[PDB]
Amino acid sequence: SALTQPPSVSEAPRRRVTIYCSGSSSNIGNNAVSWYQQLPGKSPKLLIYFDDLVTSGVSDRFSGSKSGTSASLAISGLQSEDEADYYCAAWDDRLNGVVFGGGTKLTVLGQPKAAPSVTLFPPSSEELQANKATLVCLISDFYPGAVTVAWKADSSPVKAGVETTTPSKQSNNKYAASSYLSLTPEQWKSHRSYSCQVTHEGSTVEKTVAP
Amino acid sequence: ANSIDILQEKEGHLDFVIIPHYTFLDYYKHLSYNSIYHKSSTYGKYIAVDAFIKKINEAYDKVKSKCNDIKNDLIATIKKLEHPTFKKMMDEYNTKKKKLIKCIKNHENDFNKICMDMKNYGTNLFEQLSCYNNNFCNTNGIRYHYDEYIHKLILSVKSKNLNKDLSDMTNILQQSELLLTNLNYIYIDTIKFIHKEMKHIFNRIEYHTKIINDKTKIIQDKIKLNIWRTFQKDELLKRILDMSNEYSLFITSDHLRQMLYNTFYSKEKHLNNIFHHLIYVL
Amino acid sequence: EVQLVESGGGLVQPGGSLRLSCAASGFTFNTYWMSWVRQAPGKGLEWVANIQQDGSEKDYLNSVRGRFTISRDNAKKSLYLQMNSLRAEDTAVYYCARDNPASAVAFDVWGQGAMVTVSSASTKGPSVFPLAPGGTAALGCLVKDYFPEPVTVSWNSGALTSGVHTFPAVLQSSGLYSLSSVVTVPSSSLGTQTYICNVNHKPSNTKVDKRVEPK
Repeated sequence: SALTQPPSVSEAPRRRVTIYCSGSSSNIGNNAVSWYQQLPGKSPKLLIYFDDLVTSGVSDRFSGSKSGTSASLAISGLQSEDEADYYCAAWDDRLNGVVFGGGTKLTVLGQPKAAPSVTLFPPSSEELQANKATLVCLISDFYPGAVTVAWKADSSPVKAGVETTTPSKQSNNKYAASSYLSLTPEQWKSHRSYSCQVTHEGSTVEKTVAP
Repeated sequence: ANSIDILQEKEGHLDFVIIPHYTFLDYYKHLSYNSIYHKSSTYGKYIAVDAFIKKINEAYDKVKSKCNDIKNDLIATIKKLEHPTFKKMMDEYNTKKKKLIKCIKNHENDFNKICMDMKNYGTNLFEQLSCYNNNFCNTNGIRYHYDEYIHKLILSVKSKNLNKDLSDMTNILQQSELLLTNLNYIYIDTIKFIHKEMKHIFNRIEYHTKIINDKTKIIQDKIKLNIWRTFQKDELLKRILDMSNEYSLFITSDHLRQMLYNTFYSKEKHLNNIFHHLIYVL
Repeated sequence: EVQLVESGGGLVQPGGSLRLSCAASGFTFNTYWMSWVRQAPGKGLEWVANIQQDGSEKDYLNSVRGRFTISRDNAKKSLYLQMNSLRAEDTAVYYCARDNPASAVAFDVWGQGAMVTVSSASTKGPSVFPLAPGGTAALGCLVKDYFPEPVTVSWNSGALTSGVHTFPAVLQSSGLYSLSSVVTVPSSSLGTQTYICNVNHKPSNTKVDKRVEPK
């Protein structure tokens, strides 16, 4: 991308963060730089424009600056609520179009560890009545955004039919993920207990279901 | 090209003003300031308002700078014409002046874009104006904005004798003309040109002086009717828009008048110098 | 107050055509430049097009010139993007935006976004199945094997509207999607409200309302 941003930046709360936007004389050097915040699952919003103007309604902790071919966004008195993706943009005279930066993910440090909330569902009345069967393991509110998922069938490891999502940022700064195990309705009836095992920060939360 | 004024306030310098844009930009500055001074809690917004207007002005000037190459070509032609073949030199002056005006008109869209931004920002501020009760909105914004932004300009104008400045210019034009006629050449054709230039500038000064005088009286009478009183919201917005119209019309002619006055006297030095050269050196 | 609402998204075949619309409200649409910005899933923002107040000036991203046309209708307060000769790289959420200040090229107002998918694969409606249940037992619906995204599931025709968890869908090794939406029922012990899941897959014109727990 014509504008270069750090992929990630991080800082503890109450402190000041900087996010650079490196461009060229055809874009940043000659044009007005805009800055945007995009919260997880939300549309972007404008923070800064005309290089250093703060859009009305935006907190005064957000500031902008530009000099030469590089621009920068500052966030002071950091809050975990500021965790989002930040983009810079500006017109480019050589391309006759807007060039966007690649974005920067902001990570606020010192967030307390949070254990996953796990819920395991067995195959439904329908689906079973419709010659199908799937196990749903819903995982939510784990702060360290990493989890390992294991599936068991009467304590025996399940190595086939498992599809797990990548963790996803919630509005509350924690993470969510889901794991699915597909089986034939004969397979669900042939076992006594099915287990979804979610490992997070060396600790394992377990949930079990029975036909 | 009918609403474009050209200024040459100092030797070797030239600028231009698209009169309706200056008025347009100025109008939305008064509207913005009136919108933030209506409530005491929005006073502090002035920093943001000043900073936005400054950005708009730089954006407008950057569009103007696109015609700098054509502009400096005209400037160097004026230097040659005013520092003594005349038909060829004057024909190159008219064509270069024509390129300047075509360059300005070829950026109207860029100019209008920046003007629409100022209008939208001012209107957005205007739309947020609120009252304790719409049957008796306060007029503190009108009073404060006038006292702090306008009154100094009205007093600066009243402290001048604009009509006497015109008589002084007319007398300079008449006496210099009578000089040419009782004379006795490259020095003559030159003096006739700068005199014709100073005459057009004078008519422009006279145009703006009349405006300033009318608006000076209009403003002072209208402001009295719009402060230390309340109005229904519809009427308040109407009076704010009316004041901002009067203010911008006053400020445009006042601004142009001063720049034209400087241009006139910058040219007079060339006139006077070429006269002193035709007499004491030749 | 100020609002921009997109419509016209869906699944298109490569080389096909699709038209996006944007209804504006709460401001004088005729006095602003308007824009389109897109974001491919999990990717960054990429500008698409700008259009002047009266439509006399239009600017486009290099890669969409000749194929896309931005247009407006100020009487209807509507913005348009006629997308022709669609390519797989055009797959993204398309945001309608207001460009103000236009001299700053700033997108100061954004819509909710319209999903556009350019694929040779065909639309598949989902098999929506209900999910059976600290004193707050939870449950929801299972939206199985659909294509493409998105799928919307509300609990408005139900309740607990604010306190739901709709999980992001999984992309299976079949190319199909599956998601689940659960709500942490606050009164859960043999006591509940008339909660219903409102799943509707628009590209497949599926509108299944599943009242998983009438109680």
